[PDB]
Amino acid sequence: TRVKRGYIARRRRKKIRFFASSFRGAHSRLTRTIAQQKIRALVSAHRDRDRQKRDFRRLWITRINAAIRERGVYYNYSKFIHDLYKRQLLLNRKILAQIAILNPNCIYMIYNEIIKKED
Amino acid sequence: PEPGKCDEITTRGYSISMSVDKARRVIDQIRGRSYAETLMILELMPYRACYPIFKLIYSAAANASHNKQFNKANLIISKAEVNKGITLKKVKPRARGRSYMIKRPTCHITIVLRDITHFDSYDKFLESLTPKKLIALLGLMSTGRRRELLCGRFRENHKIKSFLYKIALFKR
Amino acid sequence: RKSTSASTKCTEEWRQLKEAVKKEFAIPHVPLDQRWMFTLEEATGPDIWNTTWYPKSADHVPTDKKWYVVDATDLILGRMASTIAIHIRGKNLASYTPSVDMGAFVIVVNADKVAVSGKKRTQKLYRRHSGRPGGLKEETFDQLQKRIPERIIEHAVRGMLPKGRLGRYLFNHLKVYKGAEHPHQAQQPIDLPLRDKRIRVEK
Amino acid sequence: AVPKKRTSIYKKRIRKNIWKKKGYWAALKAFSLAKSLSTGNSKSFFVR
Amino acid sequence: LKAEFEEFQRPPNQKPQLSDVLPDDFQAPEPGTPEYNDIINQFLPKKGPPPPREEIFAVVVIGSRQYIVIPGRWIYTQRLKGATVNDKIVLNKVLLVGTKASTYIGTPIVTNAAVHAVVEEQLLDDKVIVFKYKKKKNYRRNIGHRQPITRIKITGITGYEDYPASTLEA
Amino acid sequence: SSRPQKKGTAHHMKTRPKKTARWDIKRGPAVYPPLPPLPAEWTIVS
Amino acid sequence: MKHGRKIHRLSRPADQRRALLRGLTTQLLKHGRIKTTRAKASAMRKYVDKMITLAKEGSLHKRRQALGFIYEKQIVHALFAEVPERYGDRNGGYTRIIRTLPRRGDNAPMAYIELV
RNA sequence: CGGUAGGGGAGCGUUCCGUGUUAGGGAGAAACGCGUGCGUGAGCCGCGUUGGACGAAGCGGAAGCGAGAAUGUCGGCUUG
RNA sequence: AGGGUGAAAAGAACCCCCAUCGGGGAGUGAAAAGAACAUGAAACCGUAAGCUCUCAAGCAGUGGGAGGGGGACCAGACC
Ligand SMILES: [Mg+2]
Ligand SMILES: [Mg+2]
Ligand SMILES: [Mg+2]
Ligand SMILES: [Mg+2]
Ligand SMILES: [Mg+2]
Ligand SMILES: [Mg+2]
Ligand SMILES: [Mg+2]
Ligand SMILES: [Mg+2]
Ligand SMILES: [Mg+2]
Ligand SMILES: [Mg+2]
Ligand SMILES: [Mg+2]
Ligand SMILES: [Mg+2]
Ligand SMILES: [Mg+2]
Ligand SMILES: [Mg+2]
Ligand SMILES: [Mg+2]
Ligand SMILES: [Mg+2]
Ligand SMILES: [Mg+2]
Ligand SMILES: [Mg+2]
Ligand SMILES: [Mg+2]
Ligand SMILES: [Mg+2]
Ligand SMILES: [Mg+2]
Ligand SMILES: [Mg+2]
Ligand SMILES: [Mg+2]
Ligand SMILES: [Mg+2]
Ligand SMILES: [Mg+2]
Ligand SMILES: [Mg+2]
Ligand SMILES: [Mg+2]
Ligand SMILES: [Mg+2]
Ligand SMILES: [Mg+2]
Ligand SMILES: [Mg+2]
Ligand SMILES: [Mg+2]
Ligand SMILES: [Mg+2]
Ligand SMILES: [Mg+2]
Ligand SMILES: [Mg+2]
Ligand SMILES: [Mg+2]
Ligand SMILES: [Mg+2]
Ligand SMILES: [Mg+2]
Ligand SMILES: [Mg+2]
Repeated sequence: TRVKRGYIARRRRKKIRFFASSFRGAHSRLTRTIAQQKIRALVSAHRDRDRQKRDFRRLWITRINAAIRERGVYYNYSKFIHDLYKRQLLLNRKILAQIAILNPNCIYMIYNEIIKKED
Repeated sequence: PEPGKCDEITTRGYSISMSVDKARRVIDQIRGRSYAETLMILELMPYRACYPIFKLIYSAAANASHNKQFNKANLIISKAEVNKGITLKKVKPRARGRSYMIKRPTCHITIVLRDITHFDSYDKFLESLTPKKLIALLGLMSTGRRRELLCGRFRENHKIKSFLYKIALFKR
Repeated sequence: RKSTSASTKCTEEWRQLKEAVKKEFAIPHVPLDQRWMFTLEEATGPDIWNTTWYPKSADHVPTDKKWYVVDATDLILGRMASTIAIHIRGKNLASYTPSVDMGAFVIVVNADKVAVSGKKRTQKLYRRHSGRPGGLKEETFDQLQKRIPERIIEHAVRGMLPKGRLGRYLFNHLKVYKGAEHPHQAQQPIDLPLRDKRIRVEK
Repeated sequence: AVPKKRTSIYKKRIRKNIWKKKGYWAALKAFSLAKSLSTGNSKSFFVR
Repeated sequence: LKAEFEEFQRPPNQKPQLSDVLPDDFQAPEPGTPEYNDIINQFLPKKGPPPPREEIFAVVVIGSRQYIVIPGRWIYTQRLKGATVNDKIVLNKVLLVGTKASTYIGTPIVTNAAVHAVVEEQLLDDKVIVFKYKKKKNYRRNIGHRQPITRIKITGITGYEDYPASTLEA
Repeated sequence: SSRPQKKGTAHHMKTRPKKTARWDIKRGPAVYPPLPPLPAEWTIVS
Repeated sequence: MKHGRKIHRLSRPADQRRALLRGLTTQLLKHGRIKTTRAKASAMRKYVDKMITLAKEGSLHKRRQALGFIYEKQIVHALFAEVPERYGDRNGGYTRIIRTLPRRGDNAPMAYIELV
């Protein structure tokens, strides 16, 4: 019983092509290229869902550093954090960075608590 | 319904013996031009393509006169395009037993002539109104007359389309 | 020629209508100065508390930014250039973002009095290369400082700025003058904070 | 010498547009010429 | 009927006139009149005033992440096991309670503080494609992952008052 | 010249970074006092 | 290069270009007006004027010089009759050049050179 | 609970046959185009201002049964 | 190597552009399906509308997303 491959090919291809919408040039046209390009896309995506978690911590830490350095001449990220811990506070770095931008007075308060107790 | 029904005459030449690139070179110049200017230009152009394109445009103007009743003075060439036709291949011998392929390209040309004056009533009247005045004026008439007024080229030329669907001035 | 025909009139009017309605329903901008956690309006908006804050267009606008002046006399080249780089970049603001310019402008004055340790005055070597072979050129720091002394500090700060689009666009924010006078008095420059100990040399 | 690669779509469209721009200057000459023969005052020119 | 009339008139008579669709009956309402302002209010509404909420926010720990919660708003979290739609939960890990008159800072937790929330939904997240790939080793594996998620609504932040506040008091 | 160079992994062995100083080796994570027992994450109120 | 080389080449070698010009001027003198390419016209001016200026003097010497340029005798004699009549007062400049629509076959710029 | 050579387990789909001259279908089938739908994936389910007469699901059977590589191969169309 | 207009040639009278071909109307037809005629994918060639590129270095994607636009009903979302 002869079986033409029929549409089973072009469905697969078409469903791949849908992925590759908005790729510049021949990455949006030729199927053969599009294939590869799809894989690489999915791949980088997976990679950077992991990079992401590293990167925002990067960021947050940086912002915190800047936000504190304003107060004392000698004060750091490091010093701060150490004090947050020997004072038993749980606030993580996302929260201190967001409170740094969005409620700066708050972070000043926190610092004043940490100092008072370290005094 | 649509502006395309009111303003437009479409004319297709089929299988003109110009190759699409050559012919495109001429068609790019006449896009958007008054039918008058386009006439005289196409009479004096150096290119070969200009002659068939000319016969074509003259024809389409005649069609807008005798069929749909338009004034020739007010015709512009609104949309013009060239698409590839049926390619005839021939084989010729080269040096040392090699051959080569000659293609004798044809094309289809489509000229769409568009009256300017048609709609001018609604056109200039709606220009006459400030943006608030118009929305106050459209507060009376039923869905029917709203659709009948605003069904000119107006909404496109001033780029209101998605704004008026947001003002709840319409149904789709 | 600006056509005052009813057509262009109409279009401009309409566009200010679109802009009006888009402005009314949009969430207001609240600048960051004693900006409390939320306004009753943002509260209806997207979630800006549980995502990382990224700056919007109203923030970084060039006209706002601080200006600073560095008197470079008896400063040490590198140590000062690091400070300068920090401020130009924006790394000292809580609002810092790598992808945006949050930084300041910095004005360096007295760029011929900048000081350098040890034998560098005669040793340090500024090279630049034509792009032809044999096309290498070299100056000692001192030849340079007598000829066009601004280039020394520009060349030391540009090293510490990011490279690439944002880098260059940043580099335009560094304004350097050889005399003790700058024609920026209108911008009201603040003085630059220097927290380094070793940055000030004494003879 | 041959073409190590195949020319990309967009670059080719730019080169051919350049070749199409000569049509623009030709259309200008043609227009000016038409407006000159359209007054019947030119003694340097002749048409039949 | 004015649609059928103006369309049969733009059908039969080609080149439509303004006098036929808009008759000379309608002058439009004067730009300063109440009958003008009802329409211009209908079609171009003024922005309504914002709904009232309490001025307060908390920082609460859920599924070992910390969220900033303001009351009246819904957030996404990890699935909470054994939570049903329309459930009133209370979040007891509360690190920080801000007010624009006060801020309470726990050591670690604000004692007696409670965040009352209601679980409005149980979802599955936007499907993430996990994709394992090694070049030339002829190995690729395509695997989707949908995380279960709980969507909850904060109602109120309560029982802080007794705890010691600090302030920036200049 | 009678001496060779360091190619590939050799070179890596030579050049990789190391803390030699006895004091930096023997360092370690800070010892923080334990936390008081924390409440229940989320409770169901009926 | 050419600096100051003033001659019209007409894209023919010397021999042919000479013969061409002889031909074209016998045509011009025979018919009084003709249609050619702008280049051929501009080139042909000089030799037209040579013949006219030649026939203004009329000597057996001059006439022999014209006979040895133009191809057909009859035209030469006609010249040495007509010219003292028609051109007597005109000091130089005996040709008009009125340019036209370009040729269809090659788009070669055309022109009408008239005996004025 | 990394994985090549490689071995084992569990599946999806294509055309055809049984049920079956089935359910359904000019009140629009196949196909074609779309999806804020559901799957670990192969895919499924839903939708159509296309299309114009066929043909599912279930429970089973059979193969000319799945392609991106063969300086494969045949047509079509580019580049230069 | 070159198959499939329609049930039926009813294969398009007449007018217009018009040297023919080719076309636009009218008329035939359930549909124009209009003779290079049935479904009509891809490459490839364009046309229009939305955003956007002329200090820029790059297997062209991806995580972050400034500014701008679009169709919504869970308007905090999607494109
Ligand atoms: Mg079969
Ligand atoms: Mg097969
Ligand atoms: Mg994208
Ligand atoms: Mg031979
Ligand atoms: Mg050959
Ligand atoms: Mg292998
Ligand atoms: Mg050696
Ligand atoms: Mg190394
Ligand atoms: Mg260590
Ligand atoms: Mg030649
Ligand atoms: Mg010879
Ligand atoms: Mg010879
Ligand atoms: Mg002379
Ligand atoms: Mg395994
Ligand atoms: Mg294996
Ligand atoms: Mg199936
Ligand atoms: Mg099937
Ligand atoms: Mg089947
Ligand atoms: Mg049946
Ligand atoms: Mg269907
Ligand atoms: Mg079938
Ligand atoms: Mg299916
Ligand atoms: Mg199935
Ligand atoms: Mg049928
Ligand atoms: Mg079955
Ligand atoms: Mg087989
Ligand atoms: Mg193939
Ligand atoms: Mg081939
Ligand atoms: Mg080509
Ligand atoms: Mg006909
Ligand atoms: Mg004839
Ligand atoms: Mg005919
Ligand atoms: Mg008809
Ligand atoms: Mg009928
Ligand atoms: Mg077909
Ligand atoms: Mg530059
Ligand atoms: Mg630029
Ligand atoms: Mg670039």
